[PDB]
Amino acid sequence: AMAQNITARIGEPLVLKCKGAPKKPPQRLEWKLNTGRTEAWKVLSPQGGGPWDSVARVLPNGSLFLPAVGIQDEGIFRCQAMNRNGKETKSNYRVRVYQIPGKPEIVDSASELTAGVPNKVGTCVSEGSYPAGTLSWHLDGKPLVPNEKGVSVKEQTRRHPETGLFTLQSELMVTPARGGDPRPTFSCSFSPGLPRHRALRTAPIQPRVWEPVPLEEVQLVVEPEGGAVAPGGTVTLTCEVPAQPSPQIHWMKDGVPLPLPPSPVLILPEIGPQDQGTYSCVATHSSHGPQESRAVSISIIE
Amino acid sequence: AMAQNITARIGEPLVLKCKGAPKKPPQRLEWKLNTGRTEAWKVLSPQGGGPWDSVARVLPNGSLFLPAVGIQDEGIFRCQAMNRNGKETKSNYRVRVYQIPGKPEIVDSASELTAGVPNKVGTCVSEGSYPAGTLSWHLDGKPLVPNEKGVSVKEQTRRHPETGLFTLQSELMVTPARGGDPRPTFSCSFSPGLPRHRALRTAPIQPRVWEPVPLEEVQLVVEPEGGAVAPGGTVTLTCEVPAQPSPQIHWMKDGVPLPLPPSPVLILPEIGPQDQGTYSCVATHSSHGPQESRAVSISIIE
Amino acid sequence: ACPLDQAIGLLVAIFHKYSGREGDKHTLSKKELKELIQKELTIGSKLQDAEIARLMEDLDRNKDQEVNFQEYVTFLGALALIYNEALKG
Amino acid sequence: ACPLDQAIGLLVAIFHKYSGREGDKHTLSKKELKELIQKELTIGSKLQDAEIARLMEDLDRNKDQEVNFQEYVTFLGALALIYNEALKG
Ligand SMILES: [Ca+2]
Ligand SMILES: [Ca+2]
Ligand SMILES: [Ca+2]
Ligand SMILES: [Ca+2]
Ligand SMILES: [Cl-]
Ligand SMILES: [Cl-]
Ligand SMILES: [Cl-]
Ligand SMILES: [Cl-]
Ligand SMILES: [Cl-]
Ligand SMILES: [Cl-]
Ligand SMILES: [Cl-]
Ligand SMILES: [Cl-]
Ligand SMILES: [Cl-]
Ligand SMILES: [Cl-]
Ligand SMILES: [Zn+2]
Ligand SMILES: [Zn+2]
Ligand SMILES: [Zn+2]
Ligand SMILES: [Zn+2]
Ligand SMILES: [Zn+2]
Ligand SMILES: [Zn+2]
Ligand SMILES: [Zn+2]
Ligand SMILES: [Zn+2]
Ligand SMILES: [Zn+2]
Ligand SMILES: [Zn+2]
Ligand SMILES: [Zn+2]
Ligand SMILES: [Zn+2]
Ligand SMILES: [Zn+2]
Ligand SMILES: [Zn+2]
Repeated sequence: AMAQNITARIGEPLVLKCKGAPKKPPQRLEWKLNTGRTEAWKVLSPQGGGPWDSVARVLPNGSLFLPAVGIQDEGIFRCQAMNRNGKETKSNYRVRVYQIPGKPEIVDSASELTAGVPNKVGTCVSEGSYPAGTLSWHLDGKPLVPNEKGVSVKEQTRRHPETGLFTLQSELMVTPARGGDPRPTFSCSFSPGLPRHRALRTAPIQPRVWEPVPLEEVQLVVEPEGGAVAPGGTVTLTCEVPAQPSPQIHWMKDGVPLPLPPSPVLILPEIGPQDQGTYSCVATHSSHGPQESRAVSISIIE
Repeated sequence: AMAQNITARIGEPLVLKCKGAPKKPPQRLEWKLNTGRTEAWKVLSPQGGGPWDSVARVLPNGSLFLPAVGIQDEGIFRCQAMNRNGKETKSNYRVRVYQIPGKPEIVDSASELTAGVPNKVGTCVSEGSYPAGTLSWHLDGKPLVPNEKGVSVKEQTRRHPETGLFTLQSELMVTPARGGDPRPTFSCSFSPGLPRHRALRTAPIQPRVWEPVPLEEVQLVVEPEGGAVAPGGTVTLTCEVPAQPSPQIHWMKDGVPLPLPPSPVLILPEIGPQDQGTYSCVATHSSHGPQESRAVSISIIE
Repeated sequence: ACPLDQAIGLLVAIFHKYSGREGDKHTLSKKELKELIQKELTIGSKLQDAEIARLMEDLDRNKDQEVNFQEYVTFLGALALIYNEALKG
Repeated sequence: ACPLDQAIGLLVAIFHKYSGREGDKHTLSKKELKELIQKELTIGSKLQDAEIARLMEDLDRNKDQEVNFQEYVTFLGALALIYNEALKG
């Protein structure tokens, strides 16, 4: 367009040329601007000690000088100049500013993820940006897209009135599928909205994925683990009901309750071929249907 | 002593008994105190709406009640009471207060330590304590004493005027000895100055110790690494001078310079028994004495 | 498919198989660790009770009588090179 | 003295022996890692060039073509169990 887009870094000097203006007096040029400070079209006098002389000053060559540009300096800057020949020359600038935040961080990141359930992997944080910008995630070296799979992100943006800069937060939530990557690798990046800029990337994190064994209401454990023992000796059957303080445990052999009193443990010493068969325990309870543990096969080897 | 030491938690209610005082009116008791608020001995009237009625109030039974004790409430509290019989009874309290900080943290901790030189292991931080308290370190499950070995600690204490609470920092510096623990384990603990209290301990950290190979001014590398090769083939001698941009490298066999031009590399193809011997390279330099690399023995196997 | 993923998934499963038997479900007691070593690791078959006790003591660095995943990982790291020498000759 | 301390000290030394040859002195390039595997590890003797390339690709999780100490540790962790099965039979 006619207006030239200017992109300046906050806190840095900026010079705007008044094109087609004589280097030395006499000059016939005038600056008109409209920024966040003025909230209106104002003429900027070339004389020293003006209302804005601490923020913007006209240079001897007609160029406009801002020693330390700020967010409030965003707006339109126009110079109208007559050459000495002399034809009217116009300069139209649209000034936008920016600040790059420090390297983003991942805070409160999880060392271990639990498969099958939502986990907060961590929260990416970015402080001191203008404009806001955006945070995104990477998984195993590739962009991680949200709301697919069981991957969700909670984002928020906060502006500091004290400086006008932004604080960004991105909380990553994943539900690891069973049989998946035992060590997923995540990283976070900040993408400036201005200017066009290479992303600022965090160091990667590599949480581990733990896959919990399916929890049975009635848990049976047999030593030895296999359920096979040489002739003689002993096999101990222990079974437990985690949700009950005083479980009543009745032992069964091949689907039939054994002629025994309730007991959490059943030891089978001096194992003979007659002692072979499928074993399990049944937890009974008042006002509730009984529950059975997993069935264990007990045999003998030669 | 006569004065009973009272220890109360900041922000918590406190009741001070006026011993030997009638439960019901008429009572003849008087509270006199001198705290950080008063900076003087003041009588505390039992009537409601007194100058301190928002901080301390006399109860119907004569006991003194402070709904939320503060640091400024530290001082001396005295009650003088006449029983109905009635003999004068005195109660003398010395009140000190405290606050327990949150769990201490180790911030900016090193993943890898370099043996032979000072390393900042990390900085232990404690926020929100009264009185200050102290930070100490543990190494491999045992107390780590400072300024022994090459272990040093930089400590500082800062008071927040906004609340009177303290921030503590302890920066641990160690110089791992070569041949030492490849994975030292550190932790930090906060010990309250008041009251007598179990220490607040951080999670441990286990940095690794890397032992840098001694860096030679002139570095010689031979492929194969051993310096022994079957009949025929090739052995390549490469040597480098890290501190010089354009090193002049002269090759030597058994302490005698070879009739060759300067070259960073020396390849010995078709190795025969005549090619066996001690090899090294010499980096010469103007205005400096020459430097020699390590000597490599080259042989042949059958 | 990936042999790496399977081995790593296994070492995580093995850790929790024993760590979840008593006390803290994510740390190994002396009892839990000894069962792990004797039942899952080759190096544990030849070791005697005194040797296993000495080994477990050197695995517990902060001396809380527990072995966490970190202390367990470095154990496997050492084991990898120890096994590596044995597979030479 | 402690066989654990020696093995762990060794794996740290081995990592830096190869990682400090080119580029970042504390990460393994494809070139550095391949030399490490072929010269120090038993598992690398039988592997062909295509197999080593595939292996190195699965060790580099963030795909920066480098292998850091962490990526290297989990490698040894897997190796420990892989070697462990081989030492059974
Ligand atoms: Ca446990
Ligand atoms: Ca431990
Ligand atoms: Ca490198
Ligand atoms: Ca990598
Ligand atoms: Cl994956
Ligand atoms: Cl993944
Ligand atoms: Cl019954
Ligand atoms: Cl030690
Ligand atoms: Cl140590
Ligand atoms: Cl010469
Ligand atoms: Cl765990
Ligand atoms: Cl098994
Ligand atoms: Cl490193
Ligand atoms: Cl070697
Ligand atoms: Zn703010
Ligand atoms: Zn993955
Ligand atoms: Zn830039
Ligand atoms: Zn029954
Ligand atoms: Zn403060
Ligand atoms: Zn140590
Ligand atoms: Zn307490
Ligand atoms: Zn020469
Ligand atoms: Zn693979
Ligand atoms: Zn766990
Ligand atoms: Zn197993
Ligand atoms: Zn040991
Ligand atoms: Zn390193
Ligand atoms: Zn080696």
